[PDB]
Amino acid sequence: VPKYLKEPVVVGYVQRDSIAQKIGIKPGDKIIKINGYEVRTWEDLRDALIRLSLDGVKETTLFLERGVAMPGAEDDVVLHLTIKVPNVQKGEELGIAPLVKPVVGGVKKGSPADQVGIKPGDLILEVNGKKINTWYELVEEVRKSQGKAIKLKILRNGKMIEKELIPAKDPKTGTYFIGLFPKTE
Amino acid sequence: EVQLVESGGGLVQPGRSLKLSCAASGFTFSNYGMAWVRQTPTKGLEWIASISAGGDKTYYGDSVKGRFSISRDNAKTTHYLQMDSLRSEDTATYYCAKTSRVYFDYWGQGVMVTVSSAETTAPSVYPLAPGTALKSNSMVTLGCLVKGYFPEPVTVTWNSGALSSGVHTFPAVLQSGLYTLTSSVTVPSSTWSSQAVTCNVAHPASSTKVDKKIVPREC
Amino acid sequence: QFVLTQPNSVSTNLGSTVKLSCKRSTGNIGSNYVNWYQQHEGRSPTTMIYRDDKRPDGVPDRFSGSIDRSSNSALLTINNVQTEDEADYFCHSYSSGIVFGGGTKLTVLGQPKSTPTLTVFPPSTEELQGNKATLVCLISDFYPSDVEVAWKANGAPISQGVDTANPTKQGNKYIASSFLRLTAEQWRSRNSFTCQVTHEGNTVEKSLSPAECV
Repeated sequence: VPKYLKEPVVVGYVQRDSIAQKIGIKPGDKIIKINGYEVRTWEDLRDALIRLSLDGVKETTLFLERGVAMPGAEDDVVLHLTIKVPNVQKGEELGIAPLVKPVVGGVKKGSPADQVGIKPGDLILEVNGKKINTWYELVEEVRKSQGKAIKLKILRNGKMIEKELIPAKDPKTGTYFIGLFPKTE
Repeated sequence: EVQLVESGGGLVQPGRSLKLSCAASGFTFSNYGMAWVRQTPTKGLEWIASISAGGDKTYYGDSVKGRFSISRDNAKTTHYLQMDSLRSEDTATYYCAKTSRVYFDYWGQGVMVTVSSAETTAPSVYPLAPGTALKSNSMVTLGCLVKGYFPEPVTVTWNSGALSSGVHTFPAVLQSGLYTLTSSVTVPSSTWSSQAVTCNVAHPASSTKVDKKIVPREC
Repeated sequence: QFVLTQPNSVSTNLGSTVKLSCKRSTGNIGSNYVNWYQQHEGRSPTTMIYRDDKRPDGVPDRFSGSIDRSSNSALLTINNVQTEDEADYFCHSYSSGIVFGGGTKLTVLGQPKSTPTLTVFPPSTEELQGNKATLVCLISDFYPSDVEVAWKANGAPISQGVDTANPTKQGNKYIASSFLRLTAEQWRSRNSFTCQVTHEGNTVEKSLSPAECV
């Protein structure tokens, strides 16, 4: 059971022409229920969809939170989206995926990341004051700075912390690196 | 040391001809009869043609319905099988063999003949390097992906054959009439970081000869 | 003017004695010499026995040939069978024509169990430039040959685009390979892929991910 499957269902990718795409699900959406079944993890979503399919259910009701709620309005009823139940017999899927999140899996010894004490388990929320939701976004933001200082806003054990580091040149590649490995397992 | 070396095979459309040659050494060529025997996955080993030590007499197997003819040239220590009116059922590996009165004592390495109306497709060659990791090993496995070719075979060497230890050419898969294989080599990490490692891929049927240097994956 | 018939397949314990038979369909087995060729996977045949019972220089003396007139059969006997005796064996005779048996594949049971080594590779930059991605899984150094190979995407079974070679012998152990064909977008949209190999009641796996170091 890869750890990423045990996280909340925050959509990172929507496949063009999928059930999800045509019903208007978008990156960022958080799926919390289908028909019924409470959805707390990617595993719950997969299990519910397989059960509905094998049970002969053809359409069902999908509940998602989109974007940040106003203080006090977080518990407000969210109405159904009606989705076709993917045909598991034909290997059809909903069309959503998490993508790897910006969670540090490992730190290279002696790297800038190590020197400034970034740790496995850290979640990077912002890079040079820009919010990021995916590992891909981390990569592109870090790559943009091309040698300049990088400010990272990190979440560690419920506590937001600030880090600043200078990327290091690798003479082997002629490119900069900060020394962060993803968590993919 | 006896050596028998076939050549002249490859891809041919139904109805056309090939001419296989077998070049012999390490024995008195004129002292022994020569032969061709072919092999397929399903039909096994199947005698095709024989010629007497002097060239006087020729014999042909059942399925070669006087479509082929064997001959020899003792001066050149070589014999030939001319193959006309090839059909798809002629697709096989063809071996040359030397005789010793009552058996075939030595066999060549075999040459593949594909009879098909499908045209040759040249492979795409891509480098395979391990994904970047924190932990590294003392030996490393590199590879070359030889993707989407027809027909068999391809050959892969490494550093023009200077790197021969730890080489594995994995048998191809076949999907939608095209073959794919990978060749791998395990080399010391110290060899990889101190000199170039290159696979040399050859696909005779498409006259493809390609070199791919394997370079480390970066960040 | 006759056929030679051999059993397709024969299994024997390491160290034991095995007899491989070759039956002539018509005419007496005794009227023409029978020879025996060994062929290892991907190699040329070599002579094991000639003129019924002659063993060439270089062939171990554990190999012997005989003719059984009562069953109109030739027999290749291998005593104290070794791992390297795994091969196909073809008998051969002639009269007017030249005839081969259909070959027997000999399996040697009870060898040391050997768990597969997996090596996985992600798609190259070059291939992704054409918007394609082939994942490669090499499976080596296993015995016995019997394995099942499966892929997973995001820890879930994936069968679409999977091409897996049957195991083949190199040296004294087997290799196989498996490919997962994806589009660039299929590759990038996943957190990981896993090549899984089941062997002798255990599974061994290795994963690849499009997410790289920064």
